[PDB]
Amino acid sequence: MKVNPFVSSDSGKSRKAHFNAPSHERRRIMSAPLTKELRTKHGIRAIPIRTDDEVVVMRGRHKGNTGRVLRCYRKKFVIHIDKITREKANGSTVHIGIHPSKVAITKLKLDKDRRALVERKAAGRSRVTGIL
Amino acid sequence: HAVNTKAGKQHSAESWGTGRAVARIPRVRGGGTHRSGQGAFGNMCRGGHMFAPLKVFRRWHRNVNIAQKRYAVSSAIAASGIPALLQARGHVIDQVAEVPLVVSDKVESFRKTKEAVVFLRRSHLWADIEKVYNSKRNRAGKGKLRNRQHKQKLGPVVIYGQDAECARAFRNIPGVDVMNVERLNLLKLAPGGHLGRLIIWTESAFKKLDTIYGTTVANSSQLKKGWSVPLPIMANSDFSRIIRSEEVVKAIRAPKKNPVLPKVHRNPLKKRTLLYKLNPYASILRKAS
Amino acid sequence: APRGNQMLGNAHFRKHWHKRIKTWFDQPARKLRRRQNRQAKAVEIAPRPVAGLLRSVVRCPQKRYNTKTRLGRGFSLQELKAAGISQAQARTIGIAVDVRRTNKTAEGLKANADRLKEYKAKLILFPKKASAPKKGDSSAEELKVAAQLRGDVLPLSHTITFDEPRQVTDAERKVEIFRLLRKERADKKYRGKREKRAREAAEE
RNA sequence: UUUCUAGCGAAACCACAGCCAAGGGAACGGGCUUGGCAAAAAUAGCGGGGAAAGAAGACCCUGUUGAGCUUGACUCUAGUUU
RNA sequence: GCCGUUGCGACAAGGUCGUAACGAGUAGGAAGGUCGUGGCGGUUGCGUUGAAGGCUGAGCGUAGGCUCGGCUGGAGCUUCCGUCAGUGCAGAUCGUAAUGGUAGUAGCAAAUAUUCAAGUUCGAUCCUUGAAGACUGAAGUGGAGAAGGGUUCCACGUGAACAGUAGUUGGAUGUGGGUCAGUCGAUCCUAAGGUACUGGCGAACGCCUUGUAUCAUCGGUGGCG
RNA sequence: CAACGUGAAUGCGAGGUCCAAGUGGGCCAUUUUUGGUAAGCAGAACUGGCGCUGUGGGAUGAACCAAACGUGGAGUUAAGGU
RNA sequence: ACGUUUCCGACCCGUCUUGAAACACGGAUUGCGGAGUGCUUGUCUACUGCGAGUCAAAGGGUGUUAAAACCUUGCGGCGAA
RNA sequence: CUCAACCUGAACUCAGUCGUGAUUACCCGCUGAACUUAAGCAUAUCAUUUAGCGGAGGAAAAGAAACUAAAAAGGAUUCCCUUAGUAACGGCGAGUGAAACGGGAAGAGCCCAGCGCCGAAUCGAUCAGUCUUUGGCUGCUUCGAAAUGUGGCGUAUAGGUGUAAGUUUCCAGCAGUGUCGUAUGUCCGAAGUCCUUACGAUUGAGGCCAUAAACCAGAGAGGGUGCGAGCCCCGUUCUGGAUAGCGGCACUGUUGGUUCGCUUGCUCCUUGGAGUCGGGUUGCUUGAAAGUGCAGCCUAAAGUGGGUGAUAAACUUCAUCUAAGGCUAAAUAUCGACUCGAUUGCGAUAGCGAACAAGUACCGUGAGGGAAAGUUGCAAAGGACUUUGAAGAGAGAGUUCAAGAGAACGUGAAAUCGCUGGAGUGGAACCGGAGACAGUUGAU
RNA sequence: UAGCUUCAGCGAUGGAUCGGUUGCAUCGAGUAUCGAUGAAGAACGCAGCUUGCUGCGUUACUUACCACGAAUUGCAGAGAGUGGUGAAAUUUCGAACGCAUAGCACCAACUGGGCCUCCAGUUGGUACGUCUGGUUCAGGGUUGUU
Repeated sequence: MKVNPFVSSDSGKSRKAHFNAPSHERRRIMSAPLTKELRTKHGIRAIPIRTDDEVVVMRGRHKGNTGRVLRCYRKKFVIHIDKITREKANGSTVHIGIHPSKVAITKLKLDKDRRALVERKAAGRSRVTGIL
Repeated sequence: HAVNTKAGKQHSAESWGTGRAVARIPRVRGGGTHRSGQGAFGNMCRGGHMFAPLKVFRRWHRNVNIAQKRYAVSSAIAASGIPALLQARGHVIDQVAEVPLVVSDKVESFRKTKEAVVFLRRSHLWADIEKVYNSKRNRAGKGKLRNRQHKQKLGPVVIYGQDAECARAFRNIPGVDVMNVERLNLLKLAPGGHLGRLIIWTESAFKKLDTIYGTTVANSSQLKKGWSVPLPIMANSDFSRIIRSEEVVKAIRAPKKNPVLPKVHRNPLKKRTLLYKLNPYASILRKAS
Repeated sequence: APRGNQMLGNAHFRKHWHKRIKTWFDQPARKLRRRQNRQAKAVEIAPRPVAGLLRSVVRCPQKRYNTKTRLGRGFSLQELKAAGISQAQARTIGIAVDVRRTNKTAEGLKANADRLKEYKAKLILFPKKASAPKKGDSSAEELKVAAQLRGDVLPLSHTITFDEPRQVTDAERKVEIFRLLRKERADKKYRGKREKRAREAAEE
């Protein structure tokens, strides 16, 4: 149970915040878990997904399909994965939106800032796991 | 809770009177919109004030006599010590060692939910929490929309006397409550107003009960001024032993059956044996004839 | 239209009372706010007593209450002089001064003088500069036991004692209490008439 | 114009409904009682009836309901004279 | 014979049973309701292998109502115990939304009037061209303006709606274009009149006077510069 | 204080307190009766009814005659009839 | 059983009214909404606790499943003349 | 008559300031109804209230007794409980209606005029230095205010002089050292998407060594994700950590200013608000009753005087304050504004008028009036293509768990209406009772 | 036969009901911050395509700076973009200020017209009341002096 008097357990307030979150907050919302091997390799459990990441679908009708994250449609709260497409009537191909919480990251697109972020998360995880 | 005091009265509405072939309800004024000429104000009208708008100064809270609160808490405690009442209230106590269930003060040193869960499992109290888990369900009705999404069973209550911050080990277990023996809450001792909550007493809490609630001697309670355990109105509370006692049996008279009545009236003027049973001389008279 | 045996109605609801309504839903909130204010004040002025100034003892005014005492506004200047405390010094060491009250009776003055004396006995004075103490300032190990006092300073005791049983004296029994009371009433009631009669007799 | 045709297309009103005689009934029935009778679906007219429709009678009375006006009604008042 | 009420009674039971008599009812009063509705504290369960809701066969109850079956539906619902209430509709010329018979009915009848051939079009009484016949008849059914409108102006598309028939046409609808001033007006002067200053009044927002009420209200030639 | 012992018929259990609803337009009939020419008129007395009430009969009818009502059955009738 | 057909019965509801099927008024049809409430003050009644007492106010102390619960009154209300 | 002062009054686009106008919940000052109740109605009531005008703040106002009272006395203001529906008022009708004492929250005291002493010891601009410069400090800067009196001491507790004892600093900034709060930003976090099964999709069902066991739990609040999730994600718990900023403290140093004072005894001296108070009368107002409060006009003071002690007046016992000048935090009111947390409330005819391009469309010349309107699906995958038609549209097809979810799209009631089959059908139709037929249903 | 009525089955018209819910109502808590440095409010304008709503002001669906760290999204398109927000900027009406109230006019400087007395442009300024001081004044109002 929550203890913070400034944190609201109101369903309406939570839903309003989620569906009116700005882009930088939707980034954090759209986070995906790492696979077991990646988790042991990098020390972290989950990270805010990013374009050019490799993922595997863990649930749904596309379970087991892999590919690269083509886009992060933060407005629609979905990601478009490579090779995960369907065909419209006319014949064009449209990417099927997947919620990042239903996929697992198999390779992290690392840059300067992503490396620093992973370092921070791993340091914090080690610090807390030591005390626990 | 209350409705807005101006709800349904924010219209400059006037009755049209008679002669217009319409009911004399006040009607919205103006023109050029659907609202114009529609009924207003009355509780029968769409968009008017409800009947007797609910006011904010209703009697919400109540004054409860301290003596009766203490009586209720004592009764709830006493009922917690009856195995049958706990079963009737739904707690699973099949393999519980003893009612009341007093445990060592070591439980007051618990600091991790792992330790608390192990203790509950080994005490054969986990059946109650398993039933609590199975009882979680969606609340039926509008409560779901008002931050009361789920309903679930209540588990045991752990009562402690000296807290080494033991309640932390128990908070997260569903249904399990934790209380301090000095401040015992009737709302947790008798949920829903029903008797027979399952209680786990620590040794210190059990030892402090006499100090807190006194005995049957007047003013025996030290922490509640002038309080003492209420006296019963019946000494022997079982109705069968009194009835079957030798003293009562001696005074009682032998049981009887429902009195028997003829029920059916026959016609001795038409039958033989009936008439001859009622008047044996009729047979002699007929013989003479 | 009242019917039958009823008490005649008295409800004062003929004004537009719906415009002036006061509820008490914030009673526990006010309790919490006042507790928090007291805590903040205690932190601010520690180690001084949270209650604040020391108040005086006072007899309740009218004969309906004159057998009871209570905390007054402050100490009269006569009491301060009797206790040997300057008014300026009292303001500094936290004693309330009632500049309007004056003492007309030795017992009342003495009770408050004794109260001031015990307060001075219980007082702990910190050195004005921690490095250098002076005369009057409390001693070093005395300054270690200093603790903030909560509640009234020198609270009053309201316990009732019972006089010890004694012997019924003969002179006590021979008194005529009712006759005495009626005589006193009559004397007060007829005092003026007798004076008028005396003046007329003198003039004749 | 109505009439018939093509196109277009409302409203009032409506407890349920619509053949009569007498009877009795809230003292003038479409319904009830006893009689006369009683055979689809319809078009154009009609103004006897539906105590036909329009409107909580503008007449009359009641209400301890008003308003306009008058004065020798009751109680006041601007103004003015002293 | 059965149901219930009342009285009485038996039984180790907030119950069952027995027995005798009895049963009209407006206004009204009480009682019972495992009659129904929505919350709360608890308790009992069901649910994408199908809840609520909806339509409707086999039953149950004197009744209020209830259970089950079948079909639709797609996410909630529920027993029992206390307690609470925005708790039950046929009416109120009730509020609101929708829909009937009337009824393919009343009706679409003032202002004289249209016809022939052709064009375009899937489609022409109604749009366009030509020929004819009529009308307004210069105090016009002509040509331009003021107030008002505000793009209705012009061109090219147009299927629906609107143009109380129709429509290929339109003041409709879609897309674009269009208003050029030293001389025409405004701008400038003052009329009736409005409104400021001060001045008085006013509890005050502010009012009253436009007047010798108020009032120290300037500006012109010339020299000098 | 002493003694006496229930003194017409028939029927039948009796008494007390409190809280409160609706009502405060009545109408009809045998008999008596006032005003009136009378009235399905106006006003009274006793009782019974309708209002509040169905049921058999008077063809029909608030009041008339019979009779008052849980829900069914068999038998017999009231007033009325064949 | 809201089908048909027979025999008997059978006037349209709500309302005001002495009296309504009325030639008295409202009602064309259907859905949904729609009216003895809140609070203050009395009084009686029922139930609960205690009982010459009872309830305690504002307040204070503590309480973090902290607007709750628990503790707390020379004094106040009603009662005891 | 010349020059020079002062007084009074002007003009300046002179140098530098300030006011105006919004907001409504609370706050302060005015002005001020009627409906209504009295079963009529005029005093009364509604009500010292809607409406109107003015003026502030985060609170405002009030506030340090010309008080309460009659004890063995209390002692500024504000607020709560109680007093109390009491005293009192009232066509003494309907109705109205306080306060002190008592228990509490909070508590904080002071400054002038006058008298007296020093007597211009005081102050604004400007100039020049100097600093930590949205402002301060220094002056032979130059002007001006001020003797019709600025400053210092000093105000009812009094005060001052001298004297004897004791006792003697305080403000403001700057930098550091720690100590502590932050509705202040940013960053950080424990454990299964494990096997079997179900599903369109799981979070649903079963299993995961062990006596006690899938694992975490100081985290089983909430939300999202294809209804169901502590363990998939954000989050939640850590009386959470890290970091930067703001603050509050405490101590050290430093800078600038400032301190001949304070208490008690004795000594001598000294000590106060006028068109005001009070009185008459008039009007309003109050529970205030021969006048509670306020105001107009007339009258108009005194100095142990003045006010008050609730029944008016003389004459007497006293008691208690010190009016006609001023400042002042807290407890209290209030969601109008900004930011938050909740709920036995409503669930789209409800709840604010407004869940939505709502004070919107629309209406009125104007003041102003004022709606209706939520829902495809997990995902548009929003129906390619063939075919008839000018087209609307239809017939096939495709997508989809599903389209009879097809765009006005969840469900899809009643009224009303069309078709197919059966049956009835002479100026109503419906309905209760009793059978028959058709039909439905049960039969170890 | 048809019509009419009725029953069973099917389909329309209509939008009730049910199921939640970023909305509303009420309660509580914490803060004190409008305006001549131009407020509240109004008008007009601003986007590649964007009427409305929302946002903004000629730097106009936003610039700078700081945090985070890869998007926006209907189509395009190319330290992103979000958040914080201390720098800059903030149209016209409006207390609304030159006078009037939908118009016209005065003072300076500078620039161009070739020069300029005349035009045009740009920039600064011209409101009412009031306080302090300054300058220039008026009055036999009182007074001195020649």
